[PDB]
Amino acid sequence: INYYKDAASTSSAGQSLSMDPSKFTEPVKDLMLKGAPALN
Amino acid sequence: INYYKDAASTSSAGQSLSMDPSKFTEPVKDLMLKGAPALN
Amino acid sequence: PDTYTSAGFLSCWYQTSLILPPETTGQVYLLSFISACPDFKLRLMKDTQTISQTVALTE
Amino acid sequence: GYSDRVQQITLGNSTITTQEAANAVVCYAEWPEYLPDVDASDVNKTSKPDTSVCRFYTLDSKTWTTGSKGWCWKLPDALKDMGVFGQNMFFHSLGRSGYTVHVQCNATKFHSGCLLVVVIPEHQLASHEGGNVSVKYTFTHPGERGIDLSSANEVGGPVKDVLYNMNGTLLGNLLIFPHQFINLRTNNTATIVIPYINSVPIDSMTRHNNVSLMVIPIAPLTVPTGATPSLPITVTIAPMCTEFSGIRSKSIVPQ
Amino acid sequence: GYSDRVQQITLGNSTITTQEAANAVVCYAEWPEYLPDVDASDVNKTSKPDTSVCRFYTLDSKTWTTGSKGWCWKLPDALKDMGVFGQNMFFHSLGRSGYTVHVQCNATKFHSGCLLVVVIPEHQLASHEGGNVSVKYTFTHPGERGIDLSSANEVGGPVKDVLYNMNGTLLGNLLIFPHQFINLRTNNTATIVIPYINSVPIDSMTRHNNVSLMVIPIAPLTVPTGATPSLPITVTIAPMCTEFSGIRSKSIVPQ
Amino acid sequence: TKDEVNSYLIPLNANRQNEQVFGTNLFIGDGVFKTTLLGEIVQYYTHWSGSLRFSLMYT
Amino acid sequence: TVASISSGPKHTQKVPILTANETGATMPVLPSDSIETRTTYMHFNGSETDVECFLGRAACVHVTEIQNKDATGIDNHREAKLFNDWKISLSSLVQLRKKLELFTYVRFDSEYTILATASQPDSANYSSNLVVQAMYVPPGAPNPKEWDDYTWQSASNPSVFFKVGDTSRFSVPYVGLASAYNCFYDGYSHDDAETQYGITVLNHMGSMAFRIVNEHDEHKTLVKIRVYHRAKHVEAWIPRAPRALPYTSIGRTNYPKNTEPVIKKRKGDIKSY
Amino acid sequence: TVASISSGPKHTQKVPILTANETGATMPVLPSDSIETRTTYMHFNGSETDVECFLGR
Ligand SMILES: Cc1cc(CCCCCCCOc2ccc(C3=N[C@@H](C)CO3)cc2)on1
Repeated sequence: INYYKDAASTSSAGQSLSMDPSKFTEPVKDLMLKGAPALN
Repeated sequence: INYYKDAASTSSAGQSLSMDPSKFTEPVKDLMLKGAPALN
Repeated sequence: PDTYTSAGFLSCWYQTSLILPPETTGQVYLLSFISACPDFKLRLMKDTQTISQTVALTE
Repeated sequence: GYSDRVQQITLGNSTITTQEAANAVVCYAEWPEYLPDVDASDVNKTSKPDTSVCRFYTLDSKTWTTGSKGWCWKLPDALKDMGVFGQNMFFHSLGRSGYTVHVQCNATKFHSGCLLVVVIPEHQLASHEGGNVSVKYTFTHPGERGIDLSSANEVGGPVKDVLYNMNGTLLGNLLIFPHQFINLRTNNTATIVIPYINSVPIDSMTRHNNVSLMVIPIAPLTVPTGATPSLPITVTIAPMCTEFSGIRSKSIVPQ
Repeated sequence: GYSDRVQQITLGNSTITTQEAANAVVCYAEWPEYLPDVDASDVNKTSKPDTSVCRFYTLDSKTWTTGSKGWCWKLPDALKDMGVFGQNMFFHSLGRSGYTVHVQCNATKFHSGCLLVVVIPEHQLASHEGGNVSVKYTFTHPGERGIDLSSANEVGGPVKDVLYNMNGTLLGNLLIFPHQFINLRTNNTATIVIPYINSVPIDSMTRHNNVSLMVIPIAPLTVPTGATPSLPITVTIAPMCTEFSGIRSKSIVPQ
Repeated sequence: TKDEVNSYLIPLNANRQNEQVFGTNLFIGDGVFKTTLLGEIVQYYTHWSGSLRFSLMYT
Repeated sequence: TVASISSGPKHTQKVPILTANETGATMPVLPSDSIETRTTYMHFNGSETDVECFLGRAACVHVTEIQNKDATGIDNHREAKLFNDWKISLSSLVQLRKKLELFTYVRFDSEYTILATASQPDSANYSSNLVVQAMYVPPGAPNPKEWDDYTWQSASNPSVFFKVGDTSRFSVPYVGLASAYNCFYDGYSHDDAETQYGITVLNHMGSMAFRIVNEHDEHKTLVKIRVYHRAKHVEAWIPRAPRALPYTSIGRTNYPKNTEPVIKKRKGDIKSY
Repeated sequence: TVASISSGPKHTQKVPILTANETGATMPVLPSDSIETRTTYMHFNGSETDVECFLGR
């Protein structure tokens, strides 16, 4: 129950439960498959 | 009504109403019947 | 660092040996990295020993 | 014609027969079983030597005399040197096991005496010094010899006072732990099956013992007239469902 | 992008990667497998330590120099002291095993040299004395050290003459045995998978070795100018599908 | 003795056989690990569990 | 539910009262196996003997004390009680300890209540109003050195601010590393020849730090902190023999030497009533 | 959720542990690519490492 009118006044947000490290761990242009050779 | 998000914050648990003394009072391998001889 | 809770050691040795081509000399180096597997769990947040201060900063 | 009385336990390449048993206890009514995946944490596949480790090792014999106070063995320590069980133990980082314990003591229908055979999960001993003196490692790792409660206090060792279970509790209440009596007039062996009991799924076999087996004379031994005044007590123990994990170099432990 | 050239073998808790392989040989086109019942004789259930014995042990390294004649290891001897494999070995009456052998030797594109890596089932050695002099036990059980074909004749030892394979046959014909070459210009490792080969279903691991692994320089090592004139050769071997049976007291063997 | 680009480099010697390249314990919250991003984040939490990935790139 | 059924005379070959205790069992014998009984009902459920109930009331687990005074020229705040600190534990005081050690492993959430009262033992014009700040300093995180260190910023560490005279209350989930807390541990932290034995090595929970936020007034004020702990969501395994001798140390089983006989001696014979 | 799957011996031409870090990627290698593993579950969600939680006290 929100007792207040504005959105800033609500409690903390709830877990992204998004999670996708590939923008950080695999930003390569041509896709690399694990097990296939790195450099062909 | 829980007012809080986490489970630790809820009140005391409610009675097991489990109760089974046999693990402590009769841990024998071959079942003993009351009234039958203890050692055959 | 907890004892009971300790995780082991990591070592590295020559299996055969490094061999340089002719006209080449000296030491070669390895770079080493560390990252966590997707396996990983971290819990119970606290304050880091890695940063402290003695007076408030100002502009 | 089956009696509670006669029994055969075959485990590995070794068999025990008793013709004068008094049933058998299975701690907490649970039988040893391997470690389920749902309970697993370490990702390593474990090693299950099976029949080469799950057989019966008979420890060296003790001698019950009228002055005996009782003996105490720790597990897996007592077996730290038995065959391949022991090797596996020093060579893996983690291991887990249940046991069948068979304590033997026969006499005649003229003797009297009664031993308590009890298994205590997590038996943390007390220092006889009091205060917060610790009990050094060696002292709680007697090996197959076990601890002799009628031996003298030593320094860095535990207290050996029987009315207090080596920890500040009374002998009389040890009966809350899985146990069985050997009453010369009834019984000649005691058998207890121990499931693996711990707060972690697998642990180190050398830094932590998870049960102490204790044999304590309670009704003093009384032999017939002009009989030799003593009887030997033998303890035979078999690891069961053993699993080892995290193999490597081979632990080096104090002393 | 798979090449015959790069490979990974993971066995137990140990992994090997080679980026310059030349395929791998599987002796007689058969892969190690356990002992089927139809072939069994001993009635004992066997013990299969699995991952604690089926991992890769790297023996101590050798040094190929221009004067090297070749080295010879026997199996299971070479592993008689590796971890739990070895313990199991001394503790059971009978055992059986296949192996993955990985021989390693890297150099540069200016070196030349070529080693023959061969596995000989039942390699009965000859006495250098001639006649019917025997080859004493110790001499055919060098352990991880193996036999160094450029060492001197010793008394009670085998002959170490390379053009004769240590038995009266010519080096040139060793190619009828499963083998692979390491030619610095091509190759940097050799890998052979050995199935268990015997005339009995299971045997003693101490009185009989069932293969000798032999590494022999054939085209002499030639290093680039002002290079150090030698290369190390390393042998890593992993028991696979090992089974032990007839556990007991623990063999005591000469020397 | 003072932070330098050189403490990232593990040296290798040509022609040594059998010998040891480096050694370290695995207290990820201390010692070598401590300034790495992994080490640095682990320090915001009290407990960790999981697999680590250690890689070496040859130069 | 019947507490006793009706039962009459017996002349059988079936004797439920003869057993063999050597077996380790306690055979479930009832009044009606050996006397003639009448029906009676239980009228009772055994509600208040549930382990949740037994361990579920607040017990005092710790009393500490800190003072508000001029820190000018104090070389060791910790030592002046300018801010004490406590090594969270649940066995320093014994009423609750004997209760928990009836079990080997125990698992529960904790609810803490902290009461703080002030004392002014020497001449003050008044009673000041102080705010206490208790911080959770788990192991690995900077521990406070002065009563007003950067540590107290507590940007990542839970802290509660309440007033002296009031009470603070919050609840912490089960923070154990294993599946349960060990009430006992017959092990070491490693196979060292001289390492400590016991659980001391296992309940590495860390400590909790208290301080007054207020600067100093002209008089000095003693604030005494009492921490209460209530187990909620309790789970207990493997019952053990109750503690008979007195305790000597946090975390060891050790009892004092030349202790006194714990079993009351009869004033009379075995035959005495 | 599985934290580790069961995996056994390997003798392949497909080597997941050899990579080229020069590319800038961190290849997602797991215990089961280089040792033999057993199944285990995560039992955990990563709740307390959410940025809302990290900056939210
Ligand atoms: C502000 C503020 C302060 C705190 C404290 C957090 C609580 C941490 C304590 C965790 C529980 O500690 C223990 C210690 C020991 C035992 C225990 N020892 C054995 C006898 C049995 O149980 C159980 C819990 O949190 N926020």
